[PDB]
Order: sequence, then structure tokens, then C-alpha cells
Amino acid sequence: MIQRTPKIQVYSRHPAENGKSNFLNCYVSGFHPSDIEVDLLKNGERIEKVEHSDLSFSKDWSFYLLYYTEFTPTEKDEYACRVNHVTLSQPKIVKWDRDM
Amino acid sequence: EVEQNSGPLSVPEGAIASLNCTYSDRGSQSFFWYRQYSGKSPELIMSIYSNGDKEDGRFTAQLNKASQYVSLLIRDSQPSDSATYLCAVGGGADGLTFGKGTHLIIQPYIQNPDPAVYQLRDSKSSDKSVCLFTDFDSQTNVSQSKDSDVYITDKCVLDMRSMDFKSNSAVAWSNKSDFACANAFNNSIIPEDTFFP
Amino acid sequence: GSHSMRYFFTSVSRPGRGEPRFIAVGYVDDTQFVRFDSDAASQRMEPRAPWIEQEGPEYWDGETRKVKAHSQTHRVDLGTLRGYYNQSEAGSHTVQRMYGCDVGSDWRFLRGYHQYAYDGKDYIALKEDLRSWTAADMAAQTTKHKWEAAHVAEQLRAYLEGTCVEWLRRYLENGKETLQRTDAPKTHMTHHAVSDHEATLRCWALSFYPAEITLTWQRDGEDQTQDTELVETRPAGDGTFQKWVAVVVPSGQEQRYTCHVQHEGLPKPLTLRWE
Amino acid sequence: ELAGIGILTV
Amino acid sequence: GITQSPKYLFRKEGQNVTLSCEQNLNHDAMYWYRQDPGQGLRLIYYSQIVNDFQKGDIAEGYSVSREKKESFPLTVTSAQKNPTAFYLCASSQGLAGAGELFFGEGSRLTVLEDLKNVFPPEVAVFEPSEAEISHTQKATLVCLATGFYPDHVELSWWVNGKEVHSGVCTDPQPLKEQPALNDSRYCLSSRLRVSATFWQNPRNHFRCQVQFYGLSENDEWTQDRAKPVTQIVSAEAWGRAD
Ligand SMILES: [Cl-]
Ligand SMILES: [K+]
Ligand SMILES: [K+]
Repeated sequence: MIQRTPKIQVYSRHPAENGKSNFLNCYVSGFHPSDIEVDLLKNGERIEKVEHSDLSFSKDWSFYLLYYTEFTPTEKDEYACRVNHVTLSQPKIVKWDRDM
Repeated sequence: EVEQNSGPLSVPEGAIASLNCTYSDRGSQSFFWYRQYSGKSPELIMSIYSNGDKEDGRFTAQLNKASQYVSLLIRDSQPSDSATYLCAVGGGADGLTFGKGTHLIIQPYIQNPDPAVYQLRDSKSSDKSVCLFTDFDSQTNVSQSKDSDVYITDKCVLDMRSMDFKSNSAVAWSNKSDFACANAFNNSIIPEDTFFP
Repeated sequence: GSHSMRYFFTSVSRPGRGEPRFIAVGYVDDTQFVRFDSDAASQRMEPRAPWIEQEGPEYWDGETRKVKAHSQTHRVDLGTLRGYYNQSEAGSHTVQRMYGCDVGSDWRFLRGYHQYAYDGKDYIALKEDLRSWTAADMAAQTTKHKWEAAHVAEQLRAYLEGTCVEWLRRYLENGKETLQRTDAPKTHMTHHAVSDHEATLRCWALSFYPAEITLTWQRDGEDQTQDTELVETRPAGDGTFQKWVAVVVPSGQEQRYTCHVQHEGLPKPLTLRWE
Repeated sequence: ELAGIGILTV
Repeated sequence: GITQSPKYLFRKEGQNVTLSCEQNLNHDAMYWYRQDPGQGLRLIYYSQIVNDFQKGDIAEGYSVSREKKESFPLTVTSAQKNPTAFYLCASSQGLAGAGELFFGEGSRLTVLEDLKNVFPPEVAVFEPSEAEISHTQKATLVCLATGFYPDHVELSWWVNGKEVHSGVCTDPQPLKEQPALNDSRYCLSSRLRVSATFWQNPRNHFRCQVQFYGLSENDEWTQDRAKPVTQIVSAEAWGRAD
């Protein structure tokens, strides 16, 4: 029963212009077991309307999902992805960088 | 759904016998030929999963998923190969649809034929008997009766491993008072070199 | 260039909280096109790409049941493997099955495969010859013999060579605008400073398809792969993908180093340096 | 499309 | 192997009946088909995995359980107005329809409208013609089991007490003695031939028996005769020297 801790990547579909609509992608991968919870936050607050891909896995059997939601960024707003998995003793917040 | 070429079909001992079948579902991935003797339970002889031919000595099946064609042909065909051949198709986690079937009857070797018509009285009675037309060749027919109370049977192949003989032996009888054995086959093409004692 | 139809099944025993989670998905190359989730409302294999919607309920029902039966296998397997490994009723456990075909540029058979795994570890798999079986445990040898006696390899080989490739090609013609198309990379560089005498260089590459890509940093010819950092290939959601590769440099001396692109979306490769 | 053959209880 | 039981049976409308079918091959898939004359075998049910089963297109008026993986019992309920058929159990290792389908050994179910019209087979040997023992090196002993209902019979010939095949042909199809309505009498026609060397010898016993499947121990009585039970009915011959 072999744990692999997830690899999270938070990015938008295209680059951002402020006030200019986009999708916010969180991409979790390399993880195991299946059991996982992923929320996207806006100002540390839980976005309701988030869709996500169907559970698949890579060659080494490790899982990977993509949680996306639509968003229209600004200067003031911060955004994250909060990922709960057995390997993390509290869910991993990962803030969105428009540089990385 | 699984339409099967159908007769019945006759083929002599040694002659090659072929049976086609076709199926109306692209989702079909597995293909089978079962054989069924009368009042007995179907048994597999051939199974095929991809295109081309598969062979097991005397039987050889072939499949074309494109045309939706599944075939069987029997080489060297024995009498052992009589009774019904069954095309079945699967590969959709839905069980197995069997086709109509094809009754393939093989003609043995009535190689010392002597047609003849005797009578056979009872062992707990006198008269009140039957009519045994026997040892005749495989290409004969034994068609139905003239009266509603005259009851003629159809033929029956009959192998012995002791003498290696095979006799096509029909039977007939009736309740009628003035019943006899000359008139017993007044509805069939019996050979005219027949030996009525 | 080459292509592939791939089916990924996932099965997770959740004892106490009922029937196990079961999620079949279906890819052509890197485009998802069918799905099944046991926790879905429909209880039907759905389309996840417009070009499989063409196929009438005949296609779908036959796929729905086929997948229902896959789940029904794993349902038992979980039971059996808990058996084999003497594990507890309390524990949740996972099976993943994975089979698919590969076809070259000419669209004809090269590779088939049937990888299987319990709890992340390899358990059994159909070997590259589509005839023998490999299996990492003595437990799985019990399964290997089982699968030898039954002649699964026969059934399975005729799928992978046969049924798979003709169905792969049926899909590559249906959605050829979706699938055969090659979207080209759209690269640039975000350069930022880590200190006074140092700076970062990300060589981006957006909006491309398929996900195959190789970005490496070259210090004017020198294969730099110690100071580099290369993140795994994001899916954009779009349908296209994304990727960048970072590296840190003796900054100030910036306009010196090269980013080597590699893709079949772009006929012959690229090289970039700072503006 | 899916396999309907060559799949077995472990 | 697979075993389905029983080879024959019949129950009157108002009562159910069950065709139990077990197997020990450890196959996941199990199936029940009914074959009618003229038609092929229609699928009644199949059962992919334990505790689970699935319709065919002729399941209306049939129950099946799968409590254990070994057995797939098919209850023919007070079902439809036409359950008379040949029923086949079957297992297959893997997905339903993927593999060989190892079949049971059949079952012959029939309706019973009233037990008043149920007779056993009156058997009689018909001694071999002497003008046939003239031409040949042989002798054809014919047997007519006649005047029985329902159709449920087997047939071995017994030399001294010897179930014998080669020399015997039986008769895949019987013959009805009334050509119209549903209720009627039957008659079979086997044919044992033997050489003249072991027939004409008067110290050698010949016989034709009929394993009839008639009424159970449970059944009722309001007739002026005797009951037809699951029995054997026979008729015999010997040699007569010359
Ligand atoms: Cl279904
Ligand atoms: K690919
Ligand atoms: K993939």
C-alpha cells in the first residue's frame, strides 16, 4: 500500500490580462492512492463551479486529474488550489503565480 | 441477427462439406461453431477471434469481420458428423446469440446394398406386426403413409464395429385388418430390384 | 505521427461505504473520448469528444455493458486479491487495468499491451509478443496460470492486433479535424531576478498538440542539464497543452544561452535567446 | 472500442 | 463438469418448477437457454458474476438466483402459456459470450393440462423374418414402444443384461398416432441388428427397455386403473434354431 504525494500545477489556459476572462487550471498528478479532494480558492474562499477531468493514471500507475474553472482575474485577487491527500497531514494550498 | 445457410445439406462420406454464416453487429468480437445431435447438448468444435483460417485436423473455420463472414468446412466427412451445426457469435458482454442452425446429414457407404421387404410377427401375438424395409442405399427416401391409421417411420443408419456394416432400415405398421407389406411402401421410390420373399 | 487507442480502468474498494468506485476512460492519443464513472448519474458510457456522438445507441449500449462487465471483473478481483494478500476487510485497495494498441504513421499494427496492477505495483501483464505473461508476485503467478489455462492471451491478442486497430482507424477518420491536426507551439521567455547577480529563464511553449515535446537548455551549444528545472506537461483544458523549462544563470550575462524546441507540430526545430 | 474478450477474474 | 438436473420433468399450471444447474469449473459466466423445435436456442438469462444476472428476450416467466458462484437454478414459474421446451444450462470462463460455453446435459420440460391423459409406453419386440435371416449373415429385431405420453423416454437394448449401442439405432424423433391436437399418444421405433451366429442360438436373451419419466411420488388419484410412475417398461425375444 504505496503512497505517492501529489504534484500540483496551478496556471491559466492563456496568459492573463486583468478583467479579461480566462480559465484557472489546477493539475494534480503523480499521486496514489485514488482518494483526493481538490478545491480552487479565490481570496482564500471556495469556488463552487469547478469541473474536473476523469480519473486516469500514467505509465507508473500514478493518478492525474485537472480541476478547471472560469475566472476573470485582477490585481487585488489571489487564487490557489487546495489539495487533500493521505500523504499531506493538512491540505496543501498552492497559490497561483502568473510568472511560474 | 445471426443468419445461417440452411437446408438440410447432404454430403457423402469423404466429401467436403461447407457451412457459411453471417452476423449483423460490428460489435461482434468472438465467433463459434457448435455441433448438436438431436436431444443432446451442443458442444464446441471451432472458435475464432480474428480474420483468416483456424484448423483442427478435419474441421477448418474462417472469419472475415469486414464482410461479417464466418465459415466452417468439414474435410473427410464421417457419419459421426451428422445432425445440427450451430453458428454462434459473441464479444459484447451480452451472452451468445446462436443462429437458426443447419442440419448436415452425411451419407455413409451402403456398399453391399440389397433392398428387400419382409414381415415380422409378434412374440406375444400372431399377426399384428410391422414392415422392415432394410439394407437399401443412402439416396433412398422413406416418405409418409396413405392411411390416417397406417404409421410409417423414416430411415435409420445402423453401424456395427464387429462386421463394419451399415444398414439403412425403415419400419412401418398399422391397426388395419387387411394390412400387408407389399402395399406398405405405396408412397415412396423403392428400388425395383427389391427382394420381396 | 504514430497513433494509439488506450483504455484506462480504475477500481477502488471502499468498504463500509459500499460498492467500489469504478472509472473507465478511453483515449485516442491524448484526446479523451469515452468515460464511465460508477458514481455518475447516467450509468452509461458517455461521449467526451464530439466525433464519437455520430455513433448510434447500438455503439453505446454495447460499450455500456462491456464496461459494466469490466467493473464486475474488478469487483471480484478486489475480493480475490484481498484473499491472495491476506489483507483486512477494513482496508481500501486499488486495481488498475490498462490495454490499448499502437499504430505507426502508415496506420498498421506495431505494439499492443495489457498492463495490470494492484495498489500501484505491477501484478500481471501481457508481454510484448502478445503470447506470454509476466507477473511480479507468486500470488500473481496463481493468476498467471489461471490466465494461461483459460487462453486469455489468444482472445486478447486478436483484440489488440485486430479489433483495436480497425476501431482506432475508424476514429482517426471521424474526427480527423480534431485528431490528425497538429497545433504548433507558441513560445516565449519570462525572465525574473532571484538576486542582484542572478536571474531565472523560463522557456515557455503554449497552445500545442500533441503533448509530445522536448525543451532543453543549451549554453550556446553546451548541453545544460544540471542547473535546469523542467516541469511536467500541463494540459491546457483548451484541448491543447502547455510546458516550460526553467534554468538559473550568471545573470547580467543574459543574451548568451539557447532554448532548444522539439516538435512534429513545427516542421524543423527552434532555438531562442533573449530580446 | 472496448475489448469484449480476453479479460478474466484474477 | 456442468450438471443440470433433471433430464426431464413437467408440472401442472399453478405450481412452479426449478431446474437446478451446478458447475465446479469456477467460471464466472453462467447461462440458461430454451431451444424450441424450428427455432434456435433463445437466451433466457445469463449471469456475469455472483449475486448478479441479466435478461435475454424470453425471460418473462422465469426466475434465476445466483446466491453462490457454483449454481444457477432456473425457476420456471406459473410462467407463460407455453413453457414446453428443451432447456440448456451453460457456464463459460470470462465475459459472457467470450469463451467456449461448457453446456449442461439438457432438460425436457412439458406442461400437464390434466394427469388423466398420461400413459406409459406399451413395448413389443417384432421377431426377425426368416427370409431376411436367409439373405444376410444377420437378423433385424425391431421394437415399438407405443401409446405413451409425455414424450420423455430413453432406450437401451439388453443382451443377457448388456446396455448395447452398436447394432442399435434408436429414433431421434418419435411418432404421434394422432395428427392434430396437443393431447395425444406417441410411439418410438428402435432397431437392433445382430449377426446370425449369436441371434439364432436359442440360449441368448434379447430385450428393448424404455426409461419412462412419468409421475412423481407427490401426485394425485381419481381413476379406475393404476398410476404411471418413473419406471422401466420392456419387451423381449430369444433365438429359435434351424
Ligand atoms: Cl448496461
Ligand atoms: K501519442
Ligand atoms: K494518454
